[PDB]
Amino acid sequence: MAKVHGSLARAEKPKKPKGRAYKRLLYTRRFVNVTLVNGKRRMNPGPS
Amino acid sequence: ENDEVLLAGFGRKGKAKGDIPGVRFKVVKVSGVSLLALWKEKKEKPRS
Amino acid sequence: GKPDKQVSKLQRKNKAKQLRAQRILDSIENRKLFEGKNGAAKIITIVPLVNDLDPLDILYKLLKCADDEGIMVQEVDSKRIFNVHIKKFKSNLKIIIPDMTNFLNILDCAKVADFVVFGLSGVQEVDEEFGEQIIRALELQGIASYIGVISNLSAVHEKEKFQLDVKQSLESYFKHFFPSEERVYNLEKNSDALNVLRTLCQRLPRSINWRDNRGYVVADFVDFVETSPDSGDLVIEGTVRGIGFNANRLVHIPDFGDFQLNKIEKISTVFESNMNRDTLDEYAPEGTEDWSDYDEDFEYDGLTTARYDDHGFLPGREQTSKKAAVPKGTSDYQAKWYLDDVISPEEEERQLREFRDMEKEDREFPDEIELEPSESAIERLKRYRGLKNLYNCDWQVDEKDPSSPAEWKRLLRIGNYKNTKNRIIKETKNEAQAIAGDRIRMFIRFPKFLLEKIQDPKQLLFAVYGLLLHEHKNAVVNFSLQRWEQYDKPVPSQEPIVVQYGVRRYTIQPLFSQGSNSPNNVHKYERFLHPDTVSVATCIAPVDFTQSPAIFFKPSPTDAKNIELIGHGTFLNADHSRILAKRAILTGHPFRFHKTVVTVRYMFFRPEDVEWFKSIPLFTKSGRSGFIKESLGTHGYFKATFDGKLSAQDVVAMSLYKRMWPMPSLPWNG
RNA sequence: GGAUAGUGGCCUACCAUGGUUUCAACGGGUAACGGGGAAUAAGGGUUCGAUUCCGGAGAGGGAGCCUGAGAAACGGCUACCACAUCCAAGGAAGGCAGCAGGCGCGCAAAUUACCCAAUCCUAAUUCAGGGAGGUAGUGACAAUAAAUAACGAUACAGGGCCC
RNA sequence: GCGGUAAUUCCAGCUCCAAUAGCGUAUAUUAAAGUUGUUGCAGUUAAAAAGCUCGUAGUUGAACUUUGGGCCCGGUUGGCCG
RNA sequence: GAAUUUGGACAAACUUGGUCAUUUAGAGGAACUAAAAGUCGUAACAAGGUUUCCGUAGGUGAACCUGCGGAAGGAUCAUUA
Ligand SMILES: [Mg+2]
Ligand SMILES: [Mg+2]
Ligand SMILES: [Mg+2]
Ligand SMILES: [Mg+2]
Ligand SMILES: [Mg+2]
Ligand SMILES: [Mg+2]
Ligand SMILES: [Mg+2]
Ligand SMILES: [Mg+2]
Ligand SMILES: [Mg+2]
Ligand SMILES: [Mg+2]
Ligand SMILES: [Mg+2]
Ligand SMILES: [Mg+2]
Ligand SMILES: [Mg+2]
Ligand SMILES: [Mg+2]
Ligand SMILES: [Mg+2]
Ligand SMILES: [Mg+2]
Ligand SMILES: [Mg+2]
Ligand SMILES: [Mg+2]
Ligand SMILES: [Mg+2]
Ligand SMILES: [Mg+2]
Repeated sequence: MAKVHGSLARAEKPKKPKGRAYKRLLYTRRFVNVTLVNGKRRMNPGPS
Repeated sequence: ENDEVLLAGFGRKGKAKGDIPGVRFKVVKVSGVSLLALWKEKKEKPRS
Repeated sequence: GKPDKQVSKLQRKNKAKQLRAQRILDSIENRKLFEGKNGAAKIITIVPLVNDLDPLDILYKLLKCADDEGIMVQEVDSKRIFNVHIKKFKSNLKIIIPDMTNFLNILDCAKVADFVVFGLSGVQEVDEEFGEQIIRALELQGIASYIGVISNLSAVHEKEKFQLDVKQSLESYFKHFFPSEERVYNLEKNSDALNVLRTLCQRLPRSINWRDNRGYVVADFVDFVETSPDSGDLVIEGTVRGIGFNANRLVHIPDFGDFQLNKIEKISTVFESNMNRDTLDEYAPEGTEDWSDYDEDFEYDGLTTARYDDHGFLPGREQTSKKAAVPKGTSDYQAKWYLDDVISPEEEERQLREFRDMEKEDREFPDEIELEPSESAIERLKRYRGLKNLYNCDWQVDEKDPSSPAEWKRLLRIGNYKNTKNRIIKETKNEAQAIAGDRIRMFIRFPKFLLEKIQDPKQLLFAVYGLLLHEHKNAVVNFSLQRWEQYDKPVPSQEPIVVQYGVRRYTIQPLFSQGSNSPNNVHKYERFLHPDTVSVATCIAPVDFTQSPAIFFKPSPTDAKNIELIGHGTFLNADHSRILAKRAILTGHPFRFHKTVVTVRYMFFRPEDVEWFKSIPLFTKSGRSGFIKESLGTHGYFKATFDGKLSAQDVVAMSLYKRMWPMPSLPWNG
């Protein structure tokens, strides 16, 4: 909502990397460290 | 009411058996503020 | 019938040229209110949002960039309100600087303006508890054209490279509340100052609905004339803006009240109030004559069962033939079988803790009652009702009750608000003797003893507001009510809460309900304000016919601003038809289970009590319906039938209802 | 014959009775300046082109004319029409569709900034002048490039590679 | 498209996906559209062969008139040799 | 050689009626809407019509019949030559 005047630049859980880095993450989330669940590639599962 | 409202297009087709009609416009802005930003509590509304 | 159309080049060009010539004419007419040579009065109010900031300085900049040292020097000596005519653009400005120690004085200042300038600090970040609230509250009550301007920018680094940073961060802060603008102007530079002055002069100020539809005069000179020893005539020299004033209509003056007019003269004719005078009385004596047919005067003393006869059992008659058997010492049973014939900080803290506790209790357990064994349930709820569907059955508005307020008859019963509003506003527009842009002597009748509080029109703003028809007359009003940001605190529905709508402020003990539309106009009485959604606040207060935005607050002496801003919203309806039923839930545990009949425990403690509530439906928060059968023991256990199969984890409940009445309101001053 | 720098119904007399047309004249529409070109499609197309170069037209709307090689010129003149300014009430001035800037209009568009140093133009002219043009400001029109992290050890944790 | 005590289909959080200093939305337009069809549609029953013939503009229009043989000239690629 | 004047071509513009075309402010009147409310008519009342069509004519009526000419876009059994 209201960030106070102090947006003057000059004078929680872990974050996700941005840009290139993020893609890297995905490349290993899907191809270096493959997770084969129930005979399929499951993305976003809870308890199974 | 009496509020300035910036409108755009909106594609809701009306239906026959229930007498639902097709409005063709959605409010995009009210009083100069974006309907979205209000709805995100991002910006506040000057009320006049 | 009629043939078709084939518009030519010429026809087209002409319709265009006419449309645009008309547009231009109308625009000139609408831009003639500020003919800066004789008939103009552009009110600019200067509002700094930072403690360590001087408004006099902000003005100094704006008028030093007009190259007029005299008009600056002549103001330092002794003034706070100025009549400054700029020759560069030919314009008549009126500058107002508020008492920045009084919050409500700030609001009063801006709420009359055509323009609101905001002072911003390059040094000090705006306060979350004060200046921010200035922004929001101004914004809610109504603002015309606003501007964002700075003065402290030179106080930072001398190199522009760092100043522009501050400027832009301020721009993005200011954009948040006021997206209409994207440029916070810097007075330090001659260009921006010349430009903001330029705008104030030239640019036409937008309209604030409620203030423009009832007229207003900012007073320059206020004199008093003695007529009678105990009362006289306040004379007020000022220019009319808005819709204008009529001699017959009343005039409000903030922190003074509503008064009636005696004479009005123009200096750009003489009009005097005649026989069509609006009178200085709340409850009109014609309101007593309007509510003459009292329809339901039901006697709850003449009841053997709960009032629910519309959907319940039948009037059971119990003719008691009691004869006395004379065996010494004998049960009521033997006797029933012998003569049978057939034919201050501590207080606030403790109380407030208790209110928070009761509110959270009201969230976890809504409207439930806890009956004691000694408590006769019948008596304790004897006045209540027990309707099946709260939005279907036939509650009525015209019912007579000892709990109803004495004044209830004497109230202004507007049939339709939406139409009455329009009709009366058109009346006021047509019957306006004194239009906008007129200089006026206003002769108002006035009780002498209040002359002590009246200040000087140059050090303190003195505004004179118009009222419409019957606006002095009380009525049953419904407000829209929404909580102020960052306000978790509890707010019950009977405590005094000051309300500002229009310019008028009345302390109110408002009944909170949910404005969910009902076919019978009957709404649940919510003891405490809902923490998430828009609610409705109903009470007996004077009418408003322009749907003014309302500010709800509770005066707190400790805070800088001597005001705790509770909530906001709008004057919705002048309606009496809204009835409010206090619900009352009775709770009971389903003891034992048979394949169709459930024995229920701890909801009564006498069998006669169970008799009394037989017809009343039973609902379970598991979402299931049912009814009672008969009383088991001499302890109030009762057998019951239901819709589905219920376990010992469910709660069987009763809903009983009572009429809740709006409460009288008194004006608020100081 | 007259007029024009000159051909020419361009105009004037006098003669003829012609000229265009379903191969679409004439009229009406265009939220139409024309082209170089732009978007998109395998191709063929469809759709844009107010806008950086070329050509034309206009300078609030019409008409008229001085000067001059060249203007039917409007940062020249005259009148009428529409607006509009100063006045001491007699009069006198006015055209931003040039650069900035304001109002209005709208869904919709920037600074009342610095300079002749480039580019080129004008002049009696190497020097003067040029909001033509250039430079910066504003601006998420677009278009290009591409930060927001790279490693290691450790341990826990597992899989795989050969004994 | 899909339901209601128990909802992957609504609301909030958690998670994940896509494109990423950019991404959504509106109007227009091109593609998709062989739904404008010259290239390239369709016309018994799905929209669509004029009731029928005659007839000018228009579009369209059978076959046939130096073929066949002989000689010479010099080019530009490609092979087998260099 | 100035004021002034004769007649021309060029020709803005004005006045007037008449005519279409619009912008308008008003008044005359008529008709449609319901997140309005209730009232009867038939709602809260019961069924009946069911070859279907085409052109045309008429009748009406609250609808629908009906005359003439067309069409199958309508369900060929049996015997025999
Ligand atoms: Mg055009
Ligand atoms: Mg294609
Ligand atoms: Mg072009
Ligand atoms: Mg154009
Ligand atoms: Mg050009
Ligand atoms: Mg020209
Ligand atoms: Mg112009
Ligand atoms: Mg010359
Ligand atoms: Mg000209
Ligand atoms: Mg010019
Ligand atoms: Mg020029
Ligand atoms: Mg310009
Ligand atoms: Mg130079
Ligand atoms: Mg330029
Ligand atoms: Mg861009
Ligand atoms: Mg097709
Ligand atoms: Mg068919
Ligand atoms: Mg067909
Ligand atoms: Mg045929
Ligand atoms: Mg041939």
